Amino acid sequence: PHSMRYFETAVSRPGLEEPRYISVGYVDNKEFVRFDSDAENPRYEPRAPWMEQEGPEYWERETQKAKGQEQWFRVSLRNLLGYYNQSAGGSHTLQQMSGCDLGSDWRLLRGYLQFAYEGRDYIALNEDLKTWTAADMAAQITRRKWEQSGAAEHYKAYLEGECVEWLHRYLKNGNATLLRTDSPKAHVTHHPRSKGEVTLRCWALGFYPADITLTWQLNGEELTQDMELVETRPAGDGTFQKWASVVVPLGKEQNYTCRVYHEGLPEPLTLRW
Amino acid sequence: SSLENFRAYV
Amino acid sequence: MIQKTPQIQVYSRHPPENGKPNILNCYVTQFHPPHIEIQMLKNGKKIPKVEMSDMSFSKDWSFYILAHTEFTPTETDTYACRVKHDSMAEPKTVYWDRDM
Repeated sequence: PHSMRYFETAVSRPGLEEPRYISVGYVDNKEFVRFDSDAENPRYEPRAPWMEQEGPEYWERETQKAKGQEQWFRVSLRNLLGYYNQSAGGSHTLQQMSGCDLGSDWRLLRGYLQFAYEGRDYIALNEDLKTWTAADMAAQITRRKWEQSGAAEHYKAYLEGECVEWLHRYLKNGNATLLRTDSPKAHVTHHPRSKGEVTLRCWALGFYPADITLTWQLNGEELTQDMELVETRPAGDGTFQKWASVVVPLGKEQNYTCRVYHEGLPEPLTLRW
Repeated sequence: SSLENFRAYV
Repeated sequence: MIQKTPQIQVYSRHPPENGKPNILNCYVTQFHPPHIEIQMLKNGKKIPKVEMSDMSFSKDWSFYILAHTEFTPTETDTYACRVKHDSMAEPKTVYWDRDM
């Protein structure tokens, strides 16, 4: 389940030559590095404690590569403008996600490489790291252009090599941080809703990693389609929050139970109002 | 370690 | 033209207790283009020294960002997050509901 990813974003700035470029790296969904074109002094920066292990040459090297990406995204955005017959007067976006996943056996599980224009799928490298999948006609142009040039082999090499190399290293250096858990602190609240009905909220707070499952049950059945589940949100200190509520008849609250499943919980919790 | 895109642009 | 309206959640880092210092969060997600303006309010007034996290985007390409500021929830003060984004003809103001 381990993984590493770099989410890159280039936003064109009408009238200007250089687009804004932002690169964020992640290991097991935790931001660990970031480069922002706007900074007073553009440079990849540490975003996780365990990254303080890297010497000055590391940041120097990563920063140079970023400069290279800036140019690539700059030219690509210009090309895309042409593909879609768009005007340069407006702002446009080109995004890229790339990285690798490790299975339970530790070998490489899969490599990834996908691009999006204006926030929509554009083109993606298939799992075989040899063929491309284009989302539309414009992308078809890119696809045919890249097959003829053999870009796939370039990406495949990085994805099966350097990507795996550094992921193992990072997982090794930040082991104590990345492999930790903070089981959720949960509780149920009771709120007025409408006549003869009340709301019961099951809260899960300060947990890590973000993965979690909250369920409600009524007489042995999970209330799948009658439960409001909010989207997981960051507490701001590295941990997350989430809750699921149900509307129940006033007087029958005791018939409902909430279960919390998290990897920091050897046994699922079971609460009720 | 970040990737450096292939010489071919979109 | 490819626009996505932001989803907005306003909540406190720690359980709300009137009188006790806390941190108010305004989590804005699922929007595009990346350009977005966020302001946090206390009784309709912009709260000074509001901190913005750096922006990022999720697996589905949509962007997200977290704005946060110190606040002390009370009985009568109201808190809200006002978001201005190209996908909306007008700024959207979402109030903090301590039960959410």
